[PDB]
Amino acid sequence: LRFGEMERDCMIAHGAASFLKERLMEASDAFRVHICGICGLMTVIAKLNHNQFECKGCDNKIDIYQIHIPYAAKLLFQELMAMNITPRLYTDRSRDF
Amino acid sequence: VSTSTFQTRRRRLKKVEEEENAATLQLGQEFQLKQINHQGEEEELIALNLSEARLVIKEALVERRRAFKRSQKKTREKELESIDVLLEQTTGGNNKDLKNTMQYLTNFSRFRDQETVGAVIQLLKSTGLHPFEVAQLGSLACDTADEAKTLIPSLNNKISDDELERILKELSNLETLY
Amino acid sequence: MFFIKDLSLNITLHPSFFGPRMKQYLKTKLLEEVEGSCTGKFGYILCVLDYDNIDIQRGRILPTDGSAEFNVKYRAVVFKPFKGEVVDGTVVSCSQHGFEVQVGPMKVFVTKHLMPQDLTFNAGSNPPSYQSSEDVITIKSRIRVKIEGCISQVSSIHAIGSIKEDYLGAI
Amino acid sequence: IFVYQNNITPSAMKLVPSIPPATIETFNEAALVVNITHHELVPKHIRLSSDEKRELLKRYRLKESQLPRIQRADPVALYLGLKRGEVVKIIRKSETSGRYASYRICM
Amino acid sequence: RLVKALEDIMVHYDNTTRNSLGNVIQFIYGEDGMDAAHIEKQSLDTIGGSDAAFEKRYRVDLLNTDHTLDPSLLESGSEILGDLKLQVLLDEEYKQLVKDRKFLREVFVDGEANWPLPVNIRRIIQNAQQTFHIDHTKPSDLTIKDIVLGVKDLQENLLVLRGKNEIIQNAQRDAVTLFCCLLRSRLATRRVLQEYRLTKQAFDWVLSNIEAQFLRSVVHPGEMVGVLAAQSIGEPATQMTLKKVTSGVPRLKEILNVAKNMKTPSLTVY
Amino acid sequence: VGQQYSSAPLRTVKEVQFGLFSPEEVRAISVAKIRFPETMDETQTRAKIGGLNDPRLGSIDRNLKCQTCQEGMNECPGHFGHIDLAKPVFHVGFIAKIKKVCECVCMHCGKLLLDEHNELMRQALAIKDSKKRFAAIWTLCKTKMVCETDVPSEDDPTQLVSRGGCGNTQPTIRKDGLKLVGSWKKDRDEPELRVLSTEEILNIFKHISVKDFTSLGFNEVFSRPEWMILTCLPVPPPPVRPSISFNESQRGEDDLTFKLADILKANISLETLEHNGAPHHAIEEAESLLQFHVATYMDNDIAGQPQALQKSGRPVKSIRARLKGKEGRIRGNLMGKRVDFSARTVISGDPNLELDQVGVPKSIAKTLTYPEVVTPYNIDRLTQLVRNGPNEHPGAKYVIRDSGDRIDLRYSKRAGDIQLQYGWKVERHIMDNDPVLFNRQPSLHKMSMMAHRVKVIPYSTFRLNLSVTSPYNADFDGDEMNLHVPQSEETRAELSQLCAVPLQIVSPQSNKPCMGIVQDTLCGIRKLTLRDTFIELDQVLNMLYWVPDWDGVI
Amino acid sequence: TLKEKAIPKDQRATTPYMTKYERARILGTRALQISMNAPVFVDLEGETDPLRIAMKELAEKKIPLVIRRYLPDGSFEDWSVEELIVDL
Amino acid sequence: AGRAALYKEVYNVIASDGSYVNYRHMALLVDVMTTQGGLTSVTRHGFNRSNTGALMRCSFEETVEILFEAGASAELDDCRGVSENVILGQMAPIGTGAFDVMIDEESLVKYM
RNA sequence: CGCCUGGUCA
RNA sequence: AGACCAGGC
Ligand SMILES: [Mg+2]
Ligand SMILES: [Zn+2]
Ligand SMILES: [Zn+2]
Ligand SMILES: [Zn+2]
Repeated sequence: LRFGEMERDCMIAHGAASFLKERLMEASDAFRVHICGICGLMTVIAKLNHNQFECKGCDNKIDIYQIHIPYAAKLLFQELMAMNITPRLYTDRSRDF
Repeated sequence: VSTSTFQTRRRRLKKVEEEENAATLQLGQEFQLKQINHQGEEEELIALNLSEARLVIKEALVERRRAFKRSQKKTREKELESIDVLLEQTTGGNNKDLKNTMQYLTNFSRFRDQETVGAVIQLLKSTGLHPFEVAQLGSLACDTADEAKTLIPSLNNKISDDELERILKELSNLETLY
Repeated sequence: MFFIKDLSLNITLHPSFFGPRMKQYLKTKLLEEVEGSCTGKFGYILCVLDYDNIDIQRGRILPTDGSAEFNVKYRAVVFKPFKGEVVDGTVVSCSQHGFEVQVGPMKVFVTKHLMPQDLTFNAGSNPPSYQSSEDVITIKSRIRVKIEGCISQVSSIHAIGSIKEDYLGAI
Repeated sequence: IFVYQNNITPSAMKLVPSIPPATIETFNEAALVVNITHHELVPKHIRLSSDEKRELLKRYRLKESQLPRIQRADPVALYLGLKRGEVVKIIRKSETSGRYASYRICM
Repeated sequence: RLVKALEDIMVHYDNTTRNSLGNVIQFIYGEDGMDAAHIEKQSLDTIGGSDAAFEKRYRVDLLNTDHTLDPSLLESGSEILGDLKLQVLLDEEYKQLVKDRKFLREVFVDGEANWPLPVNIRRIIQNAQQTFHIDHTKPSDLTIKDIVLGVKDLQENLLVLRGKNEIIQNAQRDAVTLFCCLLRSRLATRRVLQEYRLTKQAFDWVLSNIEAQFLRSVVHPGEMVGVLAAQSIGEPATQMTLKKVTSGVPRLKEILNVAKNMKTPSLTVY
Repeated sequence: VGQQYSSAPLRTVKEVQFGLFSPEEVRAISVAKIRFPETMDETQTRAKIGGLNDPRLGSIDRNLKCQTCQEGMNECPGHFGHIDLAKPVFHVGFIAKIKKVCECVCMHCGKLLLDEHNELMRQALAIKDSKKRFAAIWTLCKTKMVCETDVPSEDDPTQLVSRGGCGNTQPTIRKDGLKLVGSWKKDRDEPELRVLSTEEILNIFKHISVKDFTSLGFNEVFSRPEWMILTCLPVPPPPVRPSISFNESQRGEDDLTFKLADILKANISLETLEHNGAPHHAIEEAESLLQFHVATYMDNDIAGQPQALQKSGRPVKSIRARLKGKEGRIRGNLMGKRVDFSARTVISGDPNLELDQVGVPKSIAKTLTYPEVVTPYNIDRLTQLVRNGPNEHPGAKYVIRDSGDRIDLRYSKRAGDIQLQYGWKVERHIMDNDPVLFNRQPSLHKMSMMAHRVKVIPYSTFRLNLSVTSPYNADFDGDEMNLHVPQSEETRAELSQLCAVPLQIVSPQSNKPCMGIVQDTLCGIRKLTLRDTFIELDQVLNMLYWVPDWDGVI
Repeated sequence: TLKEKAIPKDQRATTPYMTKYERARILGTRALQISMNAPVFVDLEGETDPLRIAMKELAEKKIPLVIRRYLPDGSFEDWSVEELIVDL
Repeated sequence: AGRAALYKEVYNVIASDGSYVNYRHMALLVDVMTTQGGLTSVTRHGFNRSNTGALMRCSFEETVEILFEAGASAELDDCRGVSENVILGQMAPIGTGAFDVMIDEESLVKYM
């Protein structure tokens, strides 16, 4: 079935934080990618076996993370990149406020 | 899950300037003379010269075996065996590194008294010298200001040869026996 | 050269262990994962000091599973050699391409051609060795090397050093 | 303050912001015939000392930009002669609770 | 649109209505920090009624044979008559109830006295009644010092904001203001003893409740009022099945758009 | 989720840095040249040529390989490749700015056209807001068409001060198709019109000042004007434009996989004309083609008509179309999705269910599941539901042990066997009193969605209590409704504690209750009331019995 | 900044009573954990449902949790289930 | 005085149906429209242009168009917007998620 | 509006 | 997987 826009807005109203997330992630997309702690990209070449991770270009192997996002968004991002735009994924805030 | 370090360097993309590591007293950014304490304060780098290290380890490795029993209710070749024990009791045992750091540390050490190592430090800290030298001087036997200023090229112009030679003398004087 | 650096690690604890002696379990896992580790940014982590006052702070509970995550701030004794650093250790292995000295938790190797010429290599020796006019280096022989370059690797650090300068050789 | 009748020449007005600190304001007759502030709908405003303002912020933990704004040309804003950065406190009645205290910074 | 335009607005832990930037949109949710679900149309008695009647109800004059509380009401009735020190609190009470009158006649010019307000008092008393089987016969046992001094004391505890300072604490008095009028409106001495013959017990309970019942009506820092507000309007806009102006639905579309050329421009001048 | 453990630490995205790709970076990242335009067939031989899709990049055929990166299809995101263009091309969307920027700087030297010197300029240089500066700065110097080398400073209009030099007249500019042209005025007369080669534009921007970038809403690290023009082109991996195999000896490539095929072709042809018989201005009759395809690939719904239809008259989804509002990625994939653990049927009223309940048909109750963790508090109950199988009602249909492996109860040669292990999870059936979220679209209330107590029943309908009718705004004339089943012990919580129907009784959208009594119950409650109406013992006793909370005091 | 972002147990200003969202989430979180096989701090009076047990731990305020309340500017205030008044 | 009118008028639209809405809602909206400075419309033209994050305004009417000038001006999104998280698959700071929960190891001992 | 079932198109 | 048409409240 479909948990569309309107349905979301209600859950948001109810302030049903977690459940809303659950509907979106665990109950649908939910994908696990790797990022470069340097350039906010999916570049990373995680071999999740011999624990190698690398990221030639920004050249890494040490500063790497793992995040859960909707495969719809992995796609949204790659799609934006293919249009030469860079959606950086950073795991820590720096601009304060 | 590795282990970060007290300092959020805003790595804004361009990660290209990884300087070299030489006795130009240029150690990784991770070891500037100016690092930060947990409390948030600044603090001089911390350089341990052999033996002085052997004590810092042994001392914590000991006060560990102790707090490991508070909750348990609910001479050269001689110290080799004595420490092996302190290991198979408060170590991971599979830390083949510490075994080796303790034999090495306990073999090439240059002092046996927390008194001696204390005087050694009192003395050397009056030079205003950098901690990495202040360490190298304590763990490396030196007879000439040349043997010194040569194996520790970061010195060279930071102290007259006579000066550094006096200090060197006092070192062989304090240098515990066997 | 040996250092005492202030570090901090993050551990994710399963609700299972959310008992009474948790602080206890945390610390223990800290050690299992840190003591004996190895980076290029910290080199060899060897011993966690002040076991007693290790700071756990308050850990927070993740939000899908109950696992909580604490940022365990500690302090310990580290050691990462450098290029141009002078250290002396015992020789362990020794072949036709050189001998390999061991300084602490690390092994520094010296090329047959990074020594002096008047020092050749003797094959039919037991144990294998390197002879000279008045010097003879083999197994237990205590050397003093100058670390020329360092190559960080896996959970270890190797480096090549020379003994072709002055005040560098045996003792 | 200067009160023009039908208007001022575009050659005249470009001479006001030429003698700081002192400032000048232009007002039209037909515009001041009635006092807007006296309108059923217009609640009363109030200026705030660069202290009272530096307090309003500190008390609400607000950065200047998160504050409700009022037009530099806003009818009332002129009436009191605000200045880019000045803050006004608007106090009006309320069908939920007697009165409501609200602030307006000027852009 | 309404929704997408308010998603991010929620009441923060300081009791402020802000969005994702942190910009204040309302300093106190709804100009009263009350959660809509805890509100009923109460009536502010103090507003209506002739100037005459008013006095006949809230006026107590311990210094008069015909304007004093007949001891058939108060236990300490007769031994109160003439006491000047009381008559000051008593007059203080009255001067207040009158300031209220004028104030309300300023906010609500219509004369309309029925408004949405937290803590239904008319009922909070009705229970007080039969919960202590209070008999309209025998006299009370409240000191006049009891009533007026606990009533003023109650207000001190109807907390919306907590702030440890002047700016904040002053907003408090604002957020409450209206409520209190209603509060004093129903806890006026005369009223308290003649209209609803409470006792010491009765009163203390009625008080105890109002306080807690109030504290419940406050809005929970967490409320996603942006979407709430949006939906609450948009919804009844779908239920719209349809003197000569611009009507509703097309009119609202007009409004939200902030359109220059509206079908009906009109303008009423008095 | 995403399966298989990783020594990688995991955090949550706290910020999003939007930038532009530096042709260099594009190269750094890429894991494949992409020289050929074809798909595979190593000369009919199936596989993939080191040309397009998988010159090392992602894969197909269910074969680990992904540059050793193994994993295969599910786990391995895509691995961007690149493609060195023949000549710089614009960026279908940036054209707006690329142009609006040139009108802001002067060619030849490349620098602002209004310095601190011009006063009306200072004001535009204080407005801390890239969107607004650049929108002011541009309205200022979009008019002045002469690169002034000397201007009247903060003193006498008599004394002329100097700065940058080369007054080279500035040409007004206009947009025609995907190319920018401008006319230069000469006095003495008549204009001078020429096409502004990308190769040139690109350059002037390259030279534009570091502090000039910034003054004009830009960014030294992330988005430098010189990047709005494509030198190198990122090639999205298979997963973005997956194939589709009708078994074997059949293709199935995606729309995009073709436009690259196009762009690539159109590129090679160019290059081959520039290291060969290059009829100078007969090349720019094909360089525009690359400008075309590489514009189309990203946007295909432009103003200069040419829709670039795919042989068949079919439009061709531009990447942009894939995201465009509603039904598209952002609005129809991320802001809303399809979900598992959800059912729908026809609703009917049942005057015998407490308000908060919801009659669920056994059919569904046996379909919908709930991951319960084997705990000493239910180890028993659970082993029973497991023995009960996926067919009898109170039962379950899947057991999962810590070793991330699914046991399919309905087939497994061990269904009857199996002793659960604490910590394992048993996906069991929805049972009586499993808090669920119910709802009737269109959803415009908090209330169009509420939490009910599952009450499994026969027959195929969602039997809901009556009074909870108007909050959903439903009738029974063939009305359908949706049921969503929570999943984590905390999820339920959020439903039972804030979404329960009892909680929604008083609606804040009008500070008054939102559910009442309708039809029969209402109509009847009036009649029953009336003074005129009296009831005798034999029945009065029955009526008593029915109120479940009768204290037994006739 | 940190610790500069944490308001002292004194000077505390948020609400004394637990928000509905908090309690809702504490019960959920605690439930999830109890179901996770975590230690239960109350006598299970026979109870066997986590959220049932959670409701109990929460009624004898024996829930080892702390609610960190963020303010619009980043600073926060820490409260414990133990403290917080549970009216609702 | 304008907010006053804007409100007054909006109320008249809902009142003309014989319906009832609690001040607050219409007020909040009337306010959202006013604060900023003048009369900010609830349209792709007004409100959806404010400083709000990109990804947020991204989910409404100008999607790609907005995303483009978003990397062209190297914007930064706080991830404070509800939408933001919804798109990332994270728990948005909303009711249940407007705070954090921690195991106070201290009290976790006094309990036994 | 949104949601669902068609199938139909080949 | 999509574009059209039929239907449903
Ligand atoms: Mg119907
Ligand atoms: Zn990288
Ligand atoms: Zn791969
Ligand atoms: Zn020029």
